[PDB]
Amino acid sequence: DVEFDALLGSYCNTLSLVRFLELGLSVACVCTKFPELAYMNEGRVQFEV
Amino acid sequence: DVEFDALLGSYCNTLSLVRFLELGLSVACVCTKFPELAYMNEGRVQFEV
Repeated sequence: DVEFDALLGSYCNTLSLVRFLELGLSVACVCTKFPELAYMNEGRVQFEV
Repeated sequence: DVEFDALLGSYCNTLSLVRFLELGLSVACVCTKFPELAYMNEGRVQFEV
């Protein structure tokens, strides 16, 4: 009498990653990198209306 | 006078035999053959997510 325990497979998933600009939400944001942002103190925007 | 009897027919039952690959059931399982499963003791599959 012979006996064996069989390991018959496994399946990983691809952890898919989205872009955030490959997405319809990103019309509402104007995302611009300001890479000195820590060194900023206070900023204003002008509006002549 | 003449007198007899007439066996006026006898008809058989045609048996249809299924094949199980020509079904919508086959989409649900993975038919794999493995001649040593009586020699198998336990079977394990581990998964990754």
